[PDB]
Amino acid sequence: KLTNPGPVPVYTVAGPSTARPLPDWLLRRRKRSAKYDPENLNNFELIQEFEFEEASNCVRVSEDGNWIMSTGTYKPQFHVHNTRELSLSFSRHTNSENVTFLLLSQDYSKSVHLQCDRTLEFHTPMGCHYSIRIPRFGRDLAYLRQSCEVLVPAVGLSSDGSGYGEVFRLDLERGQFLRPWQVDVGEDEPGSGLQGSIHAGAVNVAAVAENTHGLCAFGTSIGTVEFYDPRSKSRVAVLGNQDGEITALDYSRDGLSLALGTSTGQIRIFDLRNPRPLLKKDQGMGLPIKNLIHLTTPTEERKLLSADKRIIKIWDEQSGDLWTSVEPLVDLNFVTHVPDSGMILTANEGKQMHCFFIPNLGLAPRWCHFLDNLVHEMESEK
Amino acid sequence: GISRDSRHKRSHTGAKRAFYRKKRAFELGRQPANTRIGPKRIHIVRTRGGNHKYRALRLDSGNFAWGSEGCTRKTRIIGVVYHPSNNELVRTNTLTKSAVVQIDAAPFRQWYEAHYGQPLGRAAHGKVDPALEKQFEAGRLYAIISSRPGQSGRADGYILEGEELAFYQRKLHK
Amino acid sequence: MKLNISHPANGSQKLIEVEDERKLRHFYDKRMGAEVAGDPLGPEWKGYILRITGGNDKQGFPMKQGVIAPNRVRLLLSEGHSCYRPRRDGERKRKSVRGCIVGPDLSVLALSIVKQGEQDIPGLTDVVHPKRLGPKRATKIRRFFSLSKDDDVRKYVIRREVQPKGEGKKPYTKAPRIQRLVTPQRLQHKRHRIALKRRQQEKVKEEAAEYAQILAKRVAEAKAQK
Amino acid sequence: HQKRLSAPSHWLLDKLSGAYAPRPSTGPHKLRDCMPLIVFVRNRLKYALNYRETKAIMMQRLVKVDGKVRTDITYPAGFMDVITIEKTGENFRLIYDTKGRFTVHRITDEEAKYKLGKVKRVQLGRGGVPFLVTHDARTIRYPDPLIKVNDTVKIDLETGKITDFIKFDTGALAMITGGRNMGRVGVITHRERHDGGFGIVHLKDALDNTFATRESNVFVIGSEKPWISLPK
Amino acid sequence: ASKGRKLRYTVHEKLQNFMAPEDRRSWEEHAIDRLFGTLFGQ
Amino acid sequence: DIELQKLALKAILTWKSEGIKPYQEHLEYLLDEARFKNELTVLFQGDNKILPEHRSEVIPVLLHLLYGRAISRKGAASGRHGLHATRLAIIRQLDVEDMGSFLDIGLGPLRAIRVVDEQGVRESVFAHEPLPPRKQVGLLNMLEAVINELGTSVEPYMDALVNSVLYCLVNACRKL
Amino acid sequence: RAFLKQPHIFLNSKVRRWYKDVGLGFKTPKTAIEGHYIDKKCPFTGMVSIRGRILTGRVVSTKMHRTIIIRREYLHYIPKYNRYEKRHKNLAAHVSPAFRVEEGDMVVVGQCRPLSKTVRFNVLRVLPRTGKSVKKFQKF
RNA sequence: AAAUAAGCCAUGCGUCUAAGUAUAAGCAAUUAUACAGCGAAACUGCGAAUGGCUCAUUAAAUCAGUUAUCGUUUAUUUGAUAGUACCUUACUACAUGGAUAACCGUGGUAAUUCUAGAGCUAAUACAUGCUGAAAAUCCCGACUUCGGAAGGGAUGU
RNA sequence: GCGAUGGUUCAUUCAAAUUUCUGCCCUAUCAACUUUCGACGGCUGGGUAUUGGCCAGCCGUGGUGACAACGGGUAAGGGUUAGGGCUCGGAGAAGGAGCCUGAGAAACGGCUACUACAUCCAAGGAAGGGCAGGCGCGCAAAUUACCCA
Repeated sequence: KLTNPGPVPVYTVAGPSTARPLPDWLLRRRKRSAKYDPENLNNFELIQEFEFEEASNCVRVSEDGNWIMSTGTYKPQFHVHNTRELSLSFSRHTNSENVTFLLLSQDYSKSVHLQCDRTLEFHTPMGCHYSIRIPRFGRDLAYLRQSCEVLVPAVGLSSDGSGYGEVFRLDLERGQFLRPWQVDVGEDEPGSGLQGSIHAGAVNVAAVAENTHGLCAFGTSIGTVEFYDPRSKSRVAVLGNQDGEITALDYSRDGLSLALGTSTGQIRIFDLRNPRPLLKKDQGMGLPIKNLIHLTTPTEERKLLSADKRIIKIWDEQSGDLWTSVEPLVDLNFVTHVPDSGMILTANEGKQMHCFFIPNLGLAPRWCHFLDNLVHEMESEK
Repeated sequence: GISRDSRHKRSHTGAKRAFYRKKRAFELGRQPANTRIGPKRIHIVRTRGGNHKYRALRLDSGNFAWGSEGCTRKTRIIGVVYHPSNNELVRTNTLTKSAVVQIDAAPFRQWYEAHYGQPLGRAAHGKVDPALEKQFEAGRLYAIISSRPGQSGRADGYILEGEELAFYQRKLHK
Repeated sequence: MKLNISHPANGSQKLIEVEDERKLRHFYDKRMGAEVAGDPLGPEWKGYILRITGGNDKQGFPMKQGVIAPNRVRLLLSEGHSCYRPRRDGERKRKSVRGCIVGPDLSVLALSIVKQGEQDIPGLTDVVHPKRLGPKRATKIRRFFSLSKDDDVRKYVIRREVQPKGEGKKPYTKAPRIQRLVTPQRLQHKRHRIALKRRQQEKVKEEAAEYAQILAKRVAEAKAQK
Repeated sequence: HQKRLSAPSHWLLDKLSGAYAPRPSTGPHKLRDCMPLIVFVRNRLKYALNYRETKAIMMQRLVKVDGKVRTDITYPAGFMDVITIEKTGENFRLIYDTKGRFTVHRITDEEAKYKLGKVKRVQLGRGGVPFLVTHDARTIRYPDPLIKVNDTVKIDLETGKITDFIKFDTGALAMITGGRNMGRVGVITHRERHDGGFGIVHLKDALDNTFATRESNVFVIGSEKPWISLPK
Repeated sequence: ASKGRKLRYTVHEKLQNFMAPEDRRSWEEHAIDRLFGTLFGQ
Repeated sequence: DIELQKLALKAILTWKSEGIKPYQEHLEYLLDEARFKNELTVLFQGDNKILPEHRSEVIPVLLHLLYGRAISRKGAASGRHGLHATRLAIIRQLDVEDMGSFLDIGLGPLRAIRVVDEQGVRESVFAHEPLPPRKQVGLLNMLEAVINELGTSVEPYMDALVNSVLYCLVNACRKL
Repeated sequence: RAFLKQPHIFLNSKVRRWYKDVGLGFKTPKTAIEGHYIDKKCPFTGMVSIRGRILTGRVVSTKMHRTIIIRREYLHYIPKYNRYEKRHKNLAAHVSPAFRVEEGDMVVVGQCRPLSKTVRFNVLRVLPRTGKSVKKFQKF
């Protein structure tokens, strides 16, 4: 366990030490043949085999909070960790490196992921209910719970009909692809394929709510965020022309305000009715931001920011002041938080999946109680 | 589930067939390695005959051949420019074979001013095609990948020169 | 919680019955490998500080280092871990182990005394225990007895006398057959190896020279035909 | 563990050696072109009785095959391996007969010292050196530069070097070691190319029977010059 | 035409009765349709 | 020696200066003997290039360490690919301005040498040896690599290289 | 699309063409010698090697991207009739653009490594005949 | 020498040679004491692509003849096999490392190596591996007394 | 000096994998079939030990069939030549799903999760998934034999 910042401490309790680690073969050879003096006390892991030896893609904790599903790269697989028993429940291999999954049930008993070789794979604990090829490539994955329907964005322009751009949506009770929700992306070359060209033609992020009204918000590469309403099956809004490709989309706890962000590193907190921004922040460097979620220390509200320049900044919403900043020392591809408090699980490029602990945003979760006492022992050490 | 057999497909006369036999370990095909840009992440796979092939998943540098003059140097890899097969590899920066990718130019520039001595990109045997000279003034050349990164563990290759250089510039303009 | 207390520097160990968990309250919420003072344990433990190195809770489950749960956890154990030995090669087995945290539900606490005090525990600190075997390789004998280049380890090896059967005969000595001892048999083996190398290279030389002269002879006879 | 009838018809077994037959171990000669040492010792020569007796002969250094001590019992010895037994002071040689079976030939040291081996291929090995591969899988480094494919070589067998060679020739007498006309000592009188696979030769015996055998199945033995003693 | 590129609207057999529709919406359906009218245009 | 180099670099990092502070991870991997050739092209041509503000602070430490790695005989193979390509891969990536300090640590006693005076030949210098005949060989191999990697940019360093090469040449020509 | 090339020949030098003979008593056509098309399944341009069986026959469908189908007729012996019957088969072969293609002609093919699910053959010699459509029959 | 079941019911079930590692607190000894003979335990290497069982079937796809691998992998066999030094540590280096098992002890649990703590010790197990020396080793060879060579280039896989 | 052990490459042997032409029994109350897991190419890559629509991107219009495709029926021989004899000849290890070793397995030998039985216990926990034999009416009929010689 380390501590990175001065004023408000974060705690890298599990994580890769070096930006260029050696091959694990050479590491085990030097460990079993050489003499070494490691920090036996403070260095540990908290859940068993929380690594992938190549890279990682996404982490999600269930609404029951007992299961951590995580997908990673070599022999492209997904680990399911039971978090009460602090170990691997299992790990199941797949056909290619996963893009993005969601849990459907409150447990891990139903999963779906959009997967790099243009597939959607539906997973049970029994095995794998069979895959559906989406026609065109995909970027994200969202779930309409009230009318159970998976919706994925697509890059590129459609085959026939209009040339807007498409969001592929299939219901689970009905079973078929209903109709692609048509989102304009822009103009493309008439001379190309049917998968698009290299420069543009991509819808990126789809975001919905699951306790409020739930306006299906999409976001596409010419600086455009769109809004669709369920039970209308048609467009409501087109707004937010920016310079950067929209990579962030997340509602707040109330169900009104939106936190979007662009590929240059600029975030805008919008209201759903005011065209002028409630908040703007131009931070980091020119590497594109990835993921932003709202998180409430039990009284206040604050916001995440995670960007591939190894910058994850927790901003304030009520004042806009930079509350804290973490440097994960590697590329990180996904952030999630334990829904109780405190713990940010981050899927990275490195070997080990790394998780941060904020004592000043919340407490240790209900399955690893002693983390607060370990922070206490580090406070004794300093 | 990923395999290499032909028992699932229809015949030459247009007929399907039952022909149910179990998948065997010589019809084995493993999952693809989308080799991307990053620090070195290679996993070693043992294969039939106990033979190792090196599945490289994240790569930084490889040596590239400026071979009309007689050098090859280890240079880094900036970002993939274009790929003849897919657009998603161009989008998500995947290093495959026959990928045109832009690389750094500093060791080639150093070897030019070290061997000949006339500086470049800032008598008669030192001669540079002016398109390639524009690549040197940019400090970022257009290489092409000739080695399989997935099945060797390295992304090496030769630089583009002349007709192929002009062809891939026109294809970038396309 | 009975304390299996070991002094590793002397090589001795003793199990100590401990009742009255008010005495054992300072062991609580301490991970394995942590330094706790034995001063609040007893008056005979004044000045002692010791590390806790493991334990077994009720129902006899082991305690592996690096598990943050206080209760009994269900790990998946690989080959070279503690608390599990493989029945066959390549086997990963799910075993239940107690987490690192010393709670109230323990049965034995493995402790190791790192620094003593002025008082001696009568059965623990007083008895010396030598090592079971002495060193076998010559350079470890050299680093042990700090020999120079001349002093010829073969008489500086440790020895041990045993009395065999046969109705009480003479004592008999045993000596551990030094591994890294340069004998003339070893040196002659090295010389035979490099002699095989030079014999092979000179045979390649002679066969190459005779092929050169025979090939020149054959092309001379071919051009004599032409 | 093959049966006695599934054993090939050219290393003979009678109604005596049980229903089973030993398989030859992997080695220089092939499987179906082979005589194992146990069949040579106790089923052909009958210097032994049982498997354990054959083992008690083999394990002590009393049987030498091609000039080297061969210890394991089912060692393959297919064609023209000189087999030296020193306690009996004999050297046997394996040839065929006119019907197509194995034949043994007793001889002393003067003809026991050399082996007539047919060249399988010539190549350039590592180090830029030409090397030569016979049918005994003997590779000879730096050969004579005319010894091409299908030429036979007098191997020294005390150093292993080349001593003489016989060229593939229309007019050189040859021995057949395969095919439907197997084991017929006659003279190569014609050779047809058939480029595109499987060329042939036309061959006649001493007493006028023409037949076509393949250039793989042929084996050169000498023009007249019987360099190994075919049994009289 | 080819491998997956056209949306073949076929009712999938094992994909038929996965999840029950769970309406989790904290708003009372009369204020929500009034909201979508009064965006940036109105 | 790799162990003494590691302990010396640990003492240099015990000197706690902000010029060396962002480069410590890049420094120690050069002494880790498995990652030297990859760490060289991480250091130069990387996203974390040496910043010209504190280039004046890191370069003497880095060049003494790279000099030691170019000297060391243990991990290198035989032939050219053993250690000749290592010297070439150091000198090909070094700057021509750092190359002055590189040859400064290269030439110990022959740094301030003078071969020619107002008169013809300094026989007083030439009838004396400051270096062993073992040691001049690695010097000449290194300067051959320096010149073959520099080219014209030797022009600011003419005054000492020719004195070194001429001294070794005429000591050899006296020893025939 | 990528720039087609003969895989190991250094074109961009500032200081040729590789065509091998198939052998087997054949002659390289002038288009295969100098004609600037590039095809890697061509036995004179690419690295495909012809070995094994050598077949002939008459083309059914020339109209296809460098792949022709041959109707091979033969006379099967039915023992129930004690008679000869006509049996037609369809082969596929990859076509080099070196030759001049006709319909109904008698074409020589050669066996190579598997180039597709059907394609195991390459054209080597074309005999220009006035052969007709599907009504025409000759064992060949 | 010929000798339907569905369902009930009990019983039965590796690997050592002169030639890797022996301080067994193991046996057996003496005429020059690290070891020597036999050698359980354990570490190391090999082994189990089958011996044979059950039952919804495979309709030129298997299979047979007949080709090819210039489109591929191969432990074992047997045969050949590897010219690769110097190259700024020298005011140097020159009997190479650390782990563990067996073993000795202290135990926990109802729960057999389910195992925890503490102390050892070997390798043909895992692992590093400039050096005696001013030479080495390849290709050329002028001059030539077969003399055997002045001196020229060069440094694996 | 003789061997044992080990080592790079090329052999050789033992294999394994594909692969070319011909050869199945009947039937038109089976005339259209394939493109309904791409159906035929060619280009580019991925993966494989390698070729290959085997798989992924780009486009072209195919491929088979009254000379019997396709579908349906289930009743699943070759070589050795007097003769008979003799020889050779898919799916599962309680059920799906995923993984591990090795030259060779998708071993079912192990592991993990889910499902379904079932055992010991001090009620906290912990190990495990075959054939053979008898009865199969209340009345019946061939050894639970010995050894690797």
